[PDB]
Parts: sequence; structure tokens; C-alpha cells
Amino acid sequence: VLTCPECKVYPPKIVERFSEGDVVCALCGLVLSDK
Amino acid sequence: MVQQLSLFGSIGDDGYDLLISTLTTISGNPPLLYNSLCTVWKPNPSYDVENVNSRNQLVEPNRIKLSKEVPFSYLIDETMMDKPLNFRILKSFTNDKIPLNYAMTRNILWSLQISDIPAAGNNRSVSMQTIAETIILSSAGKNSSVSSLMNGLGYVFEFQYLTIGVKFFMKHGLILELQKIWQIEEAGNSQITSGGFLLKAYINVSRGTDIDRINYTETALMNLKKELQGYIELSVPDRQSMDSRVAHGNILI
Amino acid sequence: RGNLMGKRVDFSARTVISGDPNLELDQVGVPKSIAKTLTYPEVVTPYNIDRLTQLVRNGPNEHPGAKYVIRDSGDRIDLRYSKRAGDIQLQYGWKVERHIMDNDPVLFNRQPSLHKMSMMAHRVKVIPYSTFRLNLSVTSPYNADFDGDEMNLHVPQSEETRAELSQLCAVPLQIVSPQSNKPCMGIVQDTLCGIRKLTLRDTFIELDQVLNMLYWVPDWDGVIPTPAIIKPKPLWSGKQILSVAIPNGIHLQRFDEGTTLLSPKDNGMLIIDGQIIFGVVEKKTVGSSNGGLIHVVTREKGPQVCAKLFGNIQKVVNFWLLHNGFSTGIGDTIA
Amino acid sequence: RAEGPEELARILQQLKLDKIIHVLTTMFENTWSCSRIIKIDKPIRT
Amino acid sequence: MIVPVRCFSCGKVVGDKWESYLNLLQEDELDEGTALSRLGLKRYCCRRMILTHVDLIEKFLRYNPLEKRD
Amino acid sequence: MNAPDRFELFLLGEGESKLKIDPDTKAPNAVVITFEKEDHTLGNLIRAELLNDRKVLFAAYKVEHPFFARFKLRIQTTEGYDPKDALKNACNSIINKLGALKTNFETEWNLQTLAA
Amino acid sequence: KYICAECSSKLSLSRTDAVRCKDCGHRILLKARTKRLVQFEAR
Amino acid sequence: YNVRMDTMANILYYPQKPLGTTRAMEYLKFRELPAGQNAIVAIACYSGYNQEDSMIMNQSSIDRGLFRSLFFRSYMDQEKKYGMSITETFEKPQRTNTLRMKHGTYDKLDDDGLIAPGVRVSGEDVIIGKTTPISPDEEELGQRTAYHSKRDASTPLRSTENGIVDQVLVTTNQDGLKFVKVRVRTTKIPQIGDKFASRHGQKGTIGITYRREDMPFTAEGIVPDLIINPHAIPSRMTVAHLIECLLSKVAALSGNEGDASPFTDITVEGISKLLREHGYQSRGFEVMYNGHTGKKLMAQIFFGPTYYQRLRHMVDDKIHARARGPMQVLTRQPVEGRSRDGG
Amino acid sequence: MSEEGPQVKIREASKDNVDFILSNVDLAMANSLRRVMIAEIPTLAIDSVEVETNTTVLADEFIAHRLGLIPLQSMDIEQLEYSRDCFCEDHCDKCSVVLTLQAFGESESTTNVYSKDLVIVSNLMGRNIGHPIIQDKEGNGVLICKLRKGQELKLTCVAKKGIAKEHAKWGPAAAIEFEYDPWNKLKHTDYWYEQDSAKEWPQSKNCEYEDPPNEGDPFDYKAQADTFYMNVESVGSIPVDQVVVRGIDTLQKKVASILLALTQMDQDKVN
Amino acid sequence: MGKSAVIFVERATPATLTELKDALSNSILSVRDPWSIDFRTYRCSIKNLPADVSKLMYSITFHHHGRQTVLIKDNSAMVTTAAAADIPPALVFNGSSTGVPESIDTILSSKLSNIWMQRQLIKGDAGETLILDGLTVRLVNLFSSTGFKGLLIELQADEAGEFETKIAGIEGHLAEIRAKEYKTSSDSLGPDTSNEICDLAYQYVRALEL
Repeated sequence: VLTCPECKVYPPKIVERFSEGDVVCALCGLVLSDK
Repeated sequence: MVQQLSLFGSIGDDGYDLLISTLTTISGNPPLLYNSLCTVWKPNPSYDVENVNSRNQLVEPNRIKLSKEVPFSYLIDETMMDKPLNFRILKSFTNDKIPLNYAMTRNILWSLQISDIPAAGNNRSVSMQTIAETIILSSAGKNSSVSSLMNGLGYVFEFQYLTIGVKFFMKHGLILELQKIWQIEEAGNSQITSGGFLLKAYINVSRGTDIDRINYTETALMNLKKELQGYIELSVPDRQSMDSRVAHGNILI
Repeated sequence: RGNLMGKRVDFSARTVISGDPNLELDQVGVPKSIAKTLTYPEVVTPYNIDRLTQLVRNGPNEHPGAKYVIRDSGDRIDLRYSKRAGDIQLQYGWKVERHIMDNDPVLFNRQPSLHKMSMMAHRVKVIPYSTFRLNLSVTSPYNADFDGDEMNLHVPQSEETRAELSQLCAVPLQIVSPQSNKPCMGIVQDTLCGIRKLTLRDTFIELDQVLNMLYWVPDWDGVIPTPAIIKPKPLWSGKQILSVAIPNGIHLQRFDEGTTLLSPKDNGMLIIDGQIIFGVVEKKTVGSSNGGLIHVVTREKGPQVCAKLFGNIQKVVNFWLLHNGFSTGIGDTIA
Repeated sequence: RAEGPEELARILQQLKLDKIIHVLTTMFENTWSCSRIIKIDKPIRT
Repeated sequence: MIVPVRCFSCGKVVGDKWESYLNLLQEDELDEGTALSRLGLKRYCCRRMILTHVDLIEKFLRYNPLEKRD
Repeated sequence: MNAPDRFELFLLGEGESKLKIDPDTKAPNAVVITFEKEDHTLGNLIRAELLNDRKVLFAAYKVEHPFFARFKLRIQTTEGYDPKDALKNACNSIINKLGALKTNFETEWNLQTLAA
Repeated sequence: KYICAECSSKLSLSRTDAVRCKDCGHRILLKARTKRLVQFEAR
Repeated sequence: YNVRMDTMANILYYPQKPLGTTRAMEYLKFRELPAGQNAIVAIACYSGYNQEDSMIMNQSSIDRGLFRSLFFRSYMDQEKKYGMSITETFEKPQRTNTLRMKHGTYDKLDDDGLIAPGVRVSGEDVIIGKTTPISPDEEELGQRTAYHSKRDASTPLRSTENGIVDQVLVTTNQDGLKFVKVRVRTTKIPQIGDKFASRHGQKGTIGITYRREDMPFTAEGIVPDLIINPHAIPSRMTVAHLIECLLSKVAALSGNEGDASPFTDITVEGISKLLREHGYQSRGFEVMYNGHTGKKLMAQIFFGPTYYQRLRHMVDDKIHARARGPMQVLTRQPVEGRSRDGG
Repeated sequence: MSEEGPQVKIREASKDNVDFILSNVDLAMANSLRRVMIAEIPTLAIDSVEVETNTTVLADEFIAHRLGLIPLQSMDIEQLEYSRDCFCEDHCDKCSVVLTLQAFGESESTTNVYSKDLVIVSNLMGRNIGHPIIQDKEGNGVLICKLRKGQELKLTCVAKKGIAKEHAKWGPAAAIEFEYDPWNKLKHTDYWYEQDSAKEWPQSKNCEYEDPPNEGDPFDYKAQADTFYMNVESVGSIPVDQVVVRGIDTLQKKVASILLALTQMDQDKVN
Repeated sequence: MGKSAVIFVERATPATLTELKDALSNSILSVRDPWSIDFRTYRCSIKNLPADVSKLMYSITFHHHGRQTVLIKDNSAMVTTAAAADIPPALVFNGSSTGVPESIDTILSSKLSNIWMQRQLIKGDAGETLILDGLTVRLVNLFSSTGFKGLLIELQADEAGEFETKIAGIEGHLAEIRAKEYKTSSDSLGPDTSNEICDLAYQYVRALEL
């Protein structure tokens, strides 16, 4: 399970940026996991 | 556009009088009565705003606030002209009923204002919020009215409320407000801040880039909070409560 | 030999090259999109917070702009999804990952990298279209031409690394090669073919062209050289206009076969305090040879002055050759 | 804020000149429409 | 591939003259140079446009975009 | 693709001044004037006209890079004479010459049509 | 909608029907261009 | 070429048969399927933007359609049958019952799961919708939810390829499984960084493009479609380039095919004689004026048509940059490949 | 007659070509005039296409590019507006023209699709504009495409206003000849010879309009270029005399814009 | 009550302003400080609109009248200020305003950009204002993105008795300079409610329309 520690919204909304190797919350723009 | 740095709190009316005296002991100024009337408007759901860039989230829909001052002759009933117009009248404003009803406000229909959710992060000691403001001076035409104007822009009415309270001006541009809020509907008037006063201490900064000024403002606000220790607890409100975007609905009151 | 001595890297690009005679010696033209993709982590300070704030407001779809914002705690905000291009307030110690901007050092090379002089530093200039740009005198150390060669660009990501690229590997500092202790760059190809047709005794210049040529030299001082034929018509000799590019205080003597102190064949070369006294200039003077103009200028003034000299000479001679003209045909092989 | 003795002398000369000009212009206006727009390239020969 | 409408060099228009140019070659049995000059093509770039054209549109036209083999 | 739009050759961007005048610090009575969205067509004409004024000492122009439409002009005139005034005189003379040229061509064309 | 490959017959096929032509019985079927022309901007 | 769904194909808009042809070509059929165009070339020095094998080109010529090529690409896919149950289906996926969806826009897909001809696809869009049923006992280590009964197996476009879908084909293979082929079209236009070559080992790249006003012109108002440098002639001793230029000029001025076969009786002096009959300087020189100021040029210029071919290397297929991105499973280092945005 | 200004002598004229001499003028002025005559005179051309049916053997952008170069009448182009200035959404009635093309190959023998089949359906408001330019005898004009049995093409075209500095399609002049000094009295060109330079180089047609130099005369080191010989041909959209006049007008307007900006800046300096 | 009128000349020349300045030089009493004006049009980006609802919104910014913006839509006007000195003291006192507002153009082009988008912009700078006998005349050159557009004339008087005669005189003055295609307007937005700047903005809109 992977959740944003600032929006605190369930279920979390998440978009994976494959071309940058990142996982990004779609609301605050925060970067969750890299590489 | 300002960066408003704010701290919040609340008190029960029992200590109200006492509180007032203490403030005058600190500021050296007497309280000044004031009132206001705010109307909230939201984008029309009949119109499909496909222009919201869903794949990029360039922008999200938001709510507009229109404020105006209303003379006390609309707020004083036939039992109250004998008393002078000062702060003590607030002691009689404990009932959910109020002279200003729905029909008068409908007959009325300024300052236009938009805001954003406060800044993220847990290393912020005061609520920092960004505000964009403009002023409407007058109008003309065949349908000159606030309602027609906001429908021309693309917004519709959502609700409204009435604030009555007192103001204290301290040094360094610090403003302290004691408020009572009455929501108004055709069904009637209900006091949300029932049996108490809402306390808000805030400062305004004109330019967000200047950081020396912001540090000074935070220092003044924390010093004020540390002065009132033991009487009233001033706290940073919830960041998710001061969010006014249409997608999610809640209202700090 | 495949994952510990050499390995693939980040913040790099690869593209074909081209020639640009208007660029300075140590400056490279970088396409717009390649400049929009690579970044640099600039630190927010009192001296840059205004420009950096405007850059963040610009966003990632506009050059100049930014693409990420790193906080003090290590968290990184993607500016594209966070609507807060107009919302994020910056503090001291945050980092803005901005695009690469003019006068940023880069490292630039061609494979195979056989010797030291095949990997050099450059200053960027953001340009349209898809090719890299180079001055036509650095193509000799790279052993590169413009019929399809691709070269590699590497971006530093710090202040110490930038200082190393700017004080050690710069193109100005790589002119006197240590393999054979003689210059590795010089005037080449058509600028060399022109700087010789200019300095013959036959070539005289009128007023307007002298004015334009003197304007083209960016180090001019606003003084018009007194002509050599005052009457019955003011004219200038090519040696006179070309002497403006050469700095002051440069002296050169070269005696060829059968040349006296009054050369009848216009051989040799005499330069006294910046002025060409007699002698045609050609491969033995402005080429990559020992004791030529480039070597003495570098050993007397410094690398920066010679770097200026390359572009001064190229600008003047190319402007003149644009109006003179030159060609070649089958009539030159007939006897 | 004057800086030079020649500047001071010129200032006093202009003071006398435009004081006379103002006096006579007031004399004309209290009885006449002057023009404050016309500027001639060459002063008229006396 | 149908005849270019304009000349790549001097901006002139040669597209409409192809049909009439083909007429002179077999109805009047003239040579190529005189036929090219009969239509006002005087710069040799226009002569280049008309003279060296491979008309490939008459081969695709006997054919369909469906079922070519190999 | 990195090909810039073509209309940037003849449409000024917002916040762009068509002229920019800057005093030159080396020679007295000298100004450098930058023109935007213009090429040799105008600079050559203006410099060739500015070379006819006996009070004009220096007049030269250049186009630094053939990617961008802009050019620089440099003027130096005699003492007690403003380079902007010289530019104005040059433009007036050019306009008068072009008007005379147009009238002459119209007269000749109409005469030919009468003779056509 | 679809279209045959030899005779270009006009056919409509479901998500379960066999991929064949009714008249010629061939196994090669082509689509049909979007009937409603759609405007676009090249970006 | 219209039918065939090849992996790649390039086509030239207007091909021109050469003005100078060997006699053997009549057996290779090079005058039926040419591979280049007759370009007016002026060998000269002009502004210094064609040194070291670069060249300068006329932009109005580009705009009127010189050296413009169509490009064609294709993709294929088919339903796989694992065991006895069909484990892949062609249907438009829905986010309600699907996991691991791609960021591409599924909107352009039809109900059949296949895009239709005539839609401007772009970067990272999907053109085939493929869904894989998954057995209930298979869970993605907690990623799967209750309603996610299927997985996405769509094929997005290559990151850079843009254009218009041109054909879609549905068939079946030997096993009776469904089979889809999509062909996509695009247009390619010359630009700074492309690659051109003459028939004598003289190739180069475009280094800058000029408009007809800055081009040097002759007294007759003719303008060179391209300009090459003369510093390429001596060390290469390609006298055949010069002879081909001269003979092609004579054939264009005259209007008949000029023989250039090896071991024959044609000489340089003969064609120069045939040239002077028309009214030009015998060694192919001409008087040309400067484009900027309009003056005369001190030196004359060698001028005439030639044959050029547009080679296979475009700068759009060689350009690559990378800040960050995917890593490798074992060594955890940036991946290999430009189409996979590697280091 | 204006004796203080540039002089002109027309020798030849037609619908397409004008052949003349320009005297008592600088070289910069004539060069700028020709540059403007080629590059900066507005005209009307097709700028967008949308296609309904395409059953031909050619592509879509192929036919679009073919259509984008067809010439159309643009005599009254001064009464249209740049589409980036008109307040209308997309294309106006005051800032565009609209045509339609429809063709179908009913017959067995292949059918040519020419440019005579473009039909205008917008409102012209009494302006002479939009007509296709036809110069061949048969009247068919530019041939556009080719059709067989059972093939159809249907599309709509939007034509706008612009200049040649952004695409070669808006240019109204094909090629203009510019000569001067056929005797090389000024010594501006230096000839290349094998034995005798005076014989290898042919003579221009213009030598008859000047007198040959005499070997006894020393080199005249005071002359300047003053007489130019020009020839101008038009694509067909604009009459050629209008091409010359509009080039002069455009140069005048550019210089006047410079003057106005300078006056504005001087007023700013006054403040 | 003051009256105003606006005349726009489309086929003007660059020097027409100087011609009209000199042709009136006999009656010119004085000259005052220069002025500027801005004219934007905003478009509606939503497609689910009724037929009777207009799509445009014209914003006119007056620089000399104390930096004031006017928004016009379907004969409906709205006047906004952005200076701290134009704020009614009640709004400052009660807290309805932070005291340093922004121009409404920033609001339209920053926060509401998904409903309204800019379409054009016409500017006028360094105009001249002349005081004639009981009259004030302002002249300026209009510049669009492409270039020069036309000439703009605005007339303002305090006494409304002989306004028509002055308009006719100015029209005749333009007539001798052979400017024959000019569009004039002196209409009023509301017959009963008279606001000067709103009426001026409406007259500008009526003059500048195509």
C-alpha cells in the first residue's frame, strides 16, 4: 500500500511516470517512490 | 494579493467581558464595533468546463467571496435604540434570531475575493494563506445587479452568512477579531458559533517574496500567542478545513 | 569491463553537429528541446529568489522554466502535477531544478577519445533546430566534420564540478598541445583561403565597406584609420583593415627564401606594434605552426586574447569574402 | 541649488526678464489672448 | 506521381502545361527542346521541371490499395 | 521538432519596442539603435541615405546572426547636431524619393497603356 | 462496419461473428474510415 | 507500395530521371524508379555556412516541395490462447475492472478495441486494446482489488512517432486466432541536420537554409537550389562531378538526354563547344550579384544542375536526451536504447 | 514633371512582364525595392483543408500541399483582415474565404481533377477576390489529381491573407532580372580568361544602351552606379504594375512606421 | 452633466494626427499631459451555452481616469478599481478588503483562465490632449499586434447645450483633411442612470467594433 502523507485521502490517487522512473501523487504533485 | 499569516481560537461568552478588558490592558486601544455580509458563489454546474486540463491539472474550480458592509440600522430592533452603539450590544446577541432576514438580503442583491489552501509542510508555525482581491465600485446597464454580474461571469449563488464582532488594532499591523456568525436561509437564521466567540489574530504581507518581513511577522504572531498563555490557546487550524475548492465540500465555521 | 569501468549515465545527450561562423571559439549551440529536458539544481538564495520565483511561475512547458522543486527535507515536488506553479513560496535552502541557461558550462566529446584534446568544455547558447553548433576551428582537435558525425554532451550538477569544467577543460586552455608542443587549432578551410586574397598588394577598399568592416570588429574603439591614398580618392588596403583585429604590442619577423628588407615578392612577414608592414598572411602565419601569430599571441597576452582573435579574424574575413566571391570549376584543370 | 557664478548671474538676468514678462502679460490679460504654444526657430531681428 | 504545380527555383507554374506539352510530342511529332520552348519555358530550371518528370500516377491507377502480393 | 514559428519574423511580441536607442560610450555624439523584426532591406537603405549628409561622420549596420530578425545601426554626427534628427531627415528624404518614383512609374505606365 | 478485400463488399460484424466475407468467403477484412470527419490541431 | 504493410517504408513525392544517364541504366530500370532529384547547384563561398561538407539550401525550394518524403510504418498483434481458454481479448478496457492501465488516451479506440483509419495519433497513445483474463488465485501481491478481473495488454505507440493511422486489417492465423495489423503514415521535410549525397562520393548535411532574397542571383533572375563549398574538389579529384554538371547544364538548355557512359568518345571540349552555341561562358562560369546589397561579385561562380539523393539518416531519428528514467532489473543502471529512453 | 526624383523608362509591358530602366537612383534603393517586390506583398492563398472522402491513390497532406500553392485572384486584398486580428472565432466572413471541392470518377476512362472545379460558397460582399487564376488556353488551370472508376474526393478549403516571408505560396512575383553596368566601366567584376577575356565572355543585350569605352581613356575613379535595368514577371494573381506600385507603397509604409516610432520615442524623452 | 463622444477613423495615415493637430492650431488654447488606453477582448471557452447568451467580454482600461477598468457584456457595465486610494473606507475598516487589491485583468487571466481566454489586445500610448474654448480633445494612434490600426478621437465637454454643434465642427475639420470614412458615436448605455465612465467605455466599444 502506498499513500500520500500530506493529502491523507483514501483511496489514494497515484500516477506513475515511467519515462522518469517516479511515482507521483496526482493532487499535491509529491513524489512518492523513485527509480 | 497578500500572504495572510493567521492564528485561530475560540472562547465561551462567559469570559467575554473579562477578555475584552484584558485586551485593552495590552493594546492600549478600545474595541471598535463592525459588521459584514459575505456571499459565496460557485461555478455553474449547468456549464461543462472541459477546459480543466484533466491530464495535467493546470487549475481546479474554486469559490468566490463577495463581501459588503451593512448599516446597523438593519441589525438593531425596536428594543435597542436606547443603548448607545458600542461593544456591549454583543452581550444581547446570543439568540439564533436576528433582525436581518432572508427577504432583506434578497432585496440587497462590494469586495471580490479568492483564496487557496494553505501551504503544505509541517514546518509552518502559523497558517499562511494566499489571497487575491479586487473591488467593485459601481455598475450600470439594463441589468445592473450583483446577481446578474456573477451570472454573466458564470457563477451562481450558494449560501451566505453575517458576521458581527469587535476589532483590536495592535502594533506592527496586527489585527485581532472577535466574531459571531449567523447563517441565513429562507428557512430562518441559525447561529453556528452558538454560545461563544470565534477569535482570529492575523497579519497581512503585501509581497510573498520578501522573507525578512515574513520572518518578522511570524515573530510578532508567536510573541502575541506566548503573551496570552494560560487564558486562551491560539492554534493553527486544520490545513484541510481551509480548502475552498468545489470538488470537495467543507466550511470552517 | 562493462559495469564498473564504464557505464551508462544520466543528464546527457547525443546529436549531430554543424558549423557556425558567428559563434565564439568556446561556445556551443544547444537545441531548444534538449535544453528543456536536461536541468540543473540551483539553490535559492537572497541574490536569485526573484528570478527563480519567476522561473517557477513559468512552469515546465516554457523556456526558461523549472521542472522540480526540492525542499530542505529531501522531498521533491513535481511542478507539472502540483498546480502550484503560481502557489509555491520558496525559502532559503530549497532547490529549483531549472533548465540549462546561456553561459552554463558543459562537457563535449567525440568517440573514440584517443587523446586529451578530444573532450573539452564549452559555454551554452540556446538555439532553434536540432543540431549542435561549433566554431570551425575546434573541428581539428575533434577530428570531426559535418557529414553525419554525432557528438556527446554531459552536464555537470554542482558548483565544484562547474568550476572544474571552467578552469581546467576549457577550449581556450587547450591550444598548445603537449604531444608536439605546437598549436592544435588555427585558421582553416575558407577563412584561410580568404585571409590570403585579402592581403595582396592588389586589394584596395572604399569608404562604406571599411565602415561596415570596422563596425563588425566587436573590439573597435571608434577611430577610423587614416587612409593610405588620400588623393585623388581615399582608399584602404586590406592589410590596414585586417590590422584592426590584431592586438597592439604584437611583433613578428619572418624571412622566407630570397626576401630583403624591401620585399619584391611580398614574401616573409613583418608586424610592428600591431601593424602589418609587409607580407601576405597564409598557412605559415595563421595556421597551426610553430612561431606563428597564434603561438606568439598566446605566449604574450593569454588564452582569452587569442580566443578573441579567432573570432575577430573570422568575422572580418568572412564579411569581406561574402562580397568578393569565390568558386572553382572544370576550367581550372585545363592546360 | 545653483552651482556657478555665471549660472547665478544668468539666473538673476532671467529673473528680471521673466518678472517683466509676467508683469506685462498680467497687464494684457487684465484688459487680450497670448499664445504659449508658438516657438520660432530663429529669433526675430530687432 | 502527378506533375509538380510550381517550379522549385523561380516560383513559376508548370502544372497546367503538362497536358498540352504531351500533345506536341506525338500529334505534332516535334522534338523535346522546341516543344519545351513552345510553352514559354525559357529558364532551364522550368525545362528541368518538365523534361525529367517520371509520371508514376498511371501505374498506381491500374491497382487497388487492398491486396498486393510479394 | 525545434523549428520556430515563421510569424515571429513580422509580428512583434508583447512588451517589444520596435526601436531601442542607446548612447555609445566610446565616441562623442554616437548612438546605437536596435531595430526588431527587420533585415538588410531597411538597414542598407537607411545607411546609404545617411551617408549623403555632410554632417554625418559614421554610419554602419550589422545583422549578427541569420536566425533572428533584428539588426543594429550606429550613427555619429558633428557637434551641435542630433543623430535622431539625422535619422528623421534620412527617412523624410527616402519617403520623398519613393513618392516621386511612384508618380513617375504611374505616368509612364499610363502612357504605355495609351500606346498599348 | 468493415469491407471485403476482393470485392470490397459492405459488411457489419459483431464481437462474436466469424471474420469472413459473406459473398466471397475470404479471410481478409479491412476497416472503414471514420465517417464523421474530425478536426484536429497538430501540436 | 500502397498495400504492403512493411515494417518501414520511405517514398519520395516527385522523382526525376537524371539528365546524364549511362547506357546500362536501360537494363536496371533506373529511369522508371529514380532515387533523387536534379538540383541546381552553385559551387561557391557564400557567408561561410557550408564549410567541411555542410551545404546551404534555398528555403522557398523546400516550401515548394523539393525532397519531401512520405513515411510508412506498421504494427501487428494477435490473440494468444493459453491452455484451452482464450487468455487475450480485443475489447476496449474500462477502469472499473482493469488494473495497470497505461497513461495513454484510450478514448480514440472504438468499441471493437481497434482505432479507425483517419485519426491523428500522437505520443504514447494506444491503437490496439488487449485485455488478459487472470485466474482468481493470481494476485499481484495485494495490488489487485475485488473488481479487477482483468489486466491491460495494450500496445502504445513509440514515444516519438506521430501521424495519421492509414489502414487497419483483421484476419486470422493458422490456429484460427484473431490477427490485427495497423499501418501509420507520416510526412518528412528536409531540415538542418539531414543528409544528402551526389553520385561521386560527395555527401554532406544541411547547415543553414536561406530564403530567395538572401540568395546570390544571376542577371537572369535564377537562384541556386543549393550551394556547396569548392574546398571539396582538389583532394578528392572528382572531375566527373564537374563534367556531369557541365553536361547536365547543356542537356537542360538543349532538351535531350546526354550520354555519360564509360569508355566512349565524349570529350570536355566538345560539350563546351555545344555549350557556347547557346550563349554562356564556355567553362560554365557566370556573373552573379550579392543578395543583400545587390552589388556585383568580384569573382565568377561555377553554376549548373546536378543529381542528388536524399539518404536514410535524418536528425529526428538520432536526437536523444535523458535526465532520469527507468533502471535495469539486475545491475540497476540506466537501460540501453533510444526508443527506451536510456543513457 | 518631377525632375528632382527617380526617373523611369518603360520599354516593354504585357499582362505578365514589365521591362524597364530605372535611372538617377542609388543601388541600395533599387535592391530594397526588388527585395520588397519579392518578399513582402500580400496575396490570397489556401491555408487550411478538411477532407470528407478520399478514395484516391494519393495521401491527404499530399493533396493539401498541392492545394496550398494554387493561385487565386487577390486584387482587393486591402479590404480583408489578418485572421489574428478579426474578432470572429476561427475564420470570419471578413477574415477568410471558403471554397468546396467535390469530384467522382463515374466513367471508365480516368478523370482529371483540375482547379476549375473549386467553387466558392462564402459571401464576398461585392469584392473582387477569390477567383482562381487561369492562364492556359483550355481554361482548366492547375491539374490537382486523378480519378478512376469508383473513386471520389470531397473536401473544403479555407483561404486567408498573408505574405511570402512565411511561406512561398503567397508570393506574387516569379523571377525578376536586375542588371547594371554591362561594360564594366566601374570595374566591379574581374573576368576569368584562357587567352583573351574580351572574347570568351558573351555580350549582354543591354550593351546597345550604353557607349563602349575607349582604350585611350584612363579609369574613371569618380563614377557611381546610377542606371539599372529590371524585368519583372508575375505569377498571375496581381497585375504587374500593381506589384511595382505596392512594393513602393510597402517600403514607404515601413519607413513611415520607423518615423512614427521615432516621434513617439522623442515625445517620451520630452517627459 | 458632462457629455462625451468618440470618433474612430479606420483609413487614417501615420501623419493624420499631426494634420488634425495643426488644422486646429488657431483655436488651441492649451496642452496637457499625455494619456493611454487599453482594450482587451475575452472569449468564453464553454460550449454548452444558450443561443441568446453572448460570448465576448470587452475590457477597457483607462489610465488617466485613475487606473480604472471597465468590463462590458450585453449592454451591461462593471467598473473596477485597483488603486489603494480609491477604496471606500468602510471596506478597509470592517475587514472586507486586505487593502492592496489587484486589477481585474489579472483575475480573469490567472484564476478564471479556464472560462475566459484572451483573443486580442489593442493599445494606445502617448496621446495628446488639447484644451479648446469649452472643450477638451484627445488624440492617439492605435497599435494592434500586427501594426498601426487607425486614429481615435474623444471629445468631452461640461455644458451639454451645444455639444452637437461642436461634434459637427470637428467632423467638418476632418472633412477638409479628406478623412471621409469615420465612425462616430455619442450613445448612452442607460437613459435613466448616468455614469460618465461607463458611458465613455460603451461609446469606445461602439466606435471600435468591426
